[PDB]
Amino acid sequence: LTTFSLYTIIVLLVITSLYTLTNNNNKIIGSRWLISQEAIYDTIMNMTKGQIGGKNWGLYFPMIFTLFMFIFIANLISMIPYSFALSAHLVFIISLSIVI
Amino acid sequence: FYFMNQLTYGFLLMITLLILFSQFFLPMILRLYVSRLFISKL
Amino acid sequence: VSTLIPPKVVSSKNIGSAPNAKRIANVVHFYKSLPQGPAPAIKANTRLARYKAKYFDGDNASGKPLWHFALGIIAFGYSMEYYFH
Amino acid sequence: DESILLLTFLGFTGLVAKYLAPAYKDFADARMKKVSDVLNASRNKHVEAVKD
Amino acid sequence: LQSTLDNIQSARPFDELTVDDLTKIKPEIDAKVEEMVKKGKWDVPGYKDRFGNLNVM
Repeated sequence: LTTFSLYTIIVLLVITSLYTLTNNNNKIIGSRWLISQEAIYDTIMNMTKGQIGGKNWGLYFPMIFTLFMFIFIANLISMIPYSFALSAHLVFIISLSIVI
Repeated sequence: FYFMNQLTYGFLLMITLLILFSQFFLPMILRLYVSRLFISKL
Repeated sequence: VSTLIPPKVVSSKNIGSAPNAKRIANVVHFYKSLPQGPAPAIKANTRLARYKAKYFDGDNASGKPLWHFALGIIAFGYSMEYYFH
Repeated sequence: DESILLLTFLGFTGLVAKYLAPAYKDFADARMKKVSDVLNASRNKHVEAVKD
Repeated sequence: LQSTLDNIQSARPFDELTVDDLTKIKPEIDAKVEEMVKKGKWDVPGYKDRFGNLNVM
């Protein structure tokens, strides 16, 4: 087993812990834990609308979200002292960049 | 040593997060947008 | 030369005017809405729904579970310290 | 050694609970009250549009 | 319309309504949302004016 694969499990568990337990029973009013992902959605939306400017611009709006959030979450986990390096494996991250 | 380990489990989580966020977590908020605008416009 | 008749031509009028759309919209909007926060089901228990009810509703909404989750990582790797170093 | 870094983190989280969380409280409260205000006002407005 | 006014007075749970009830009262909701994802117009037009963008930038 790998502690880095366990870190990926922690990533997916926090990602579940950003929307699901966040949503107080599918309310219109958009509670305080939901305002976080609301603002993140809008600051990526207003970013990549004016960035690529396509007539069909939102089609790549999903991937730019999921390429953001992985890097946004994996650099909020090792911030805790007693951890191991998540994003500091240059092999994995540069491999991701080569894929992109 | 463990380039295969980190790379393979990372790619599996990449495919998971792409299909996951796309099918669930973005349009669950887009429904909130469309619902608020459909109440406000009536 | 004869009696003209526009007092009673509201029969096929009441589709064409513009607030008819808003009227038929919100007579549909108002019937199935629950009255006063009814059917709320304010308590549910699935061994962790109490955690959401105490922490993750609109009322409490304070960052403390993050704090708890912060301590969770403080709980996690340090024990792995005792497994490794 | 590494307990010094967690001690800095405890001081930082003390500063966060002192400083940031009431500001984000005010921010979320302002956005919440604004959304609830506009959402209730549109409903009352088309109530009066029915009354017209 | 008097019945609609009476229904309007007692049935406004305006800070606690579930969007699932809005999907249940309007399949137009899910129809427009699904067509919006299928075309990909993630921009919601007519939204920024009365509801703020609220982001950092």
